[PDB]
Amino acid sequence: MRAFIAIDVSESVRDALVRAQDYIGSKEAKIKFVERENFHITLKFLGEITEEQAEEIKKILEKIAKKYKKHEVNVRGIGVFPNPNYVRVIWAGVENDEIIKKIAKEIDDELAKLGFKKEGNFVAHITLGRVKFVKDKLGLAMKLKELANEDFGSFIVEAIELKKSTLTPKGPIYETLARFELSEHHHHHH
Repeated sequence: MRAFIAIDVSESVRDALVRAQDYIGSKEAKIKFVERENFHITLKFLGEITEEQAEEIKKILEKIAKKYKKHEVNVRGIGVFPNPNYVRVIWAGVENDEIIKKIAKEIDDELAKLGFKKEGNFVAHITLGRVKFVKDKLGLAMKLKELANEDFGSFIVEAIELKKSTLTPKGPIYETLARFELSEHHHHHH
């Protein structure tokens, strides 16, 4: 029941991150990238939850997402950890996401009562993949510098999407729990 609310990343972005990955590849370095429809920006991590609480979180969102507006941010820049010289976890960085920052904290601050952890400092990042083993060093940096400014795109956070994650012996499972779509359903016919 690894619930977690994220922000839909229109193709503009989704495809963006992919463009960078394709250029990277796991030729020399071993990096297990994440699914395309899994690059959703984690707004607020909840983790384990009860079928009874699952409803609580929703209520809060219905209010918070109602007290906030839809700002226009941009996704650019990528950071590594623990440090460049030694990259172990690849993650992207979002531009001025103040609005998304004050919100992430507000959503948690409340969850603290329902029995959740409080995240003092919020950081909007998106893990692309973890590094297992690599032989070519230069490549790592040579790229980090290229994809360091490579613009991915921008968008506006209007509606919110709540997905769930559950790891199993057969593989990682992903199921939706809550979806707040501002615009009426059947917006565009695919």
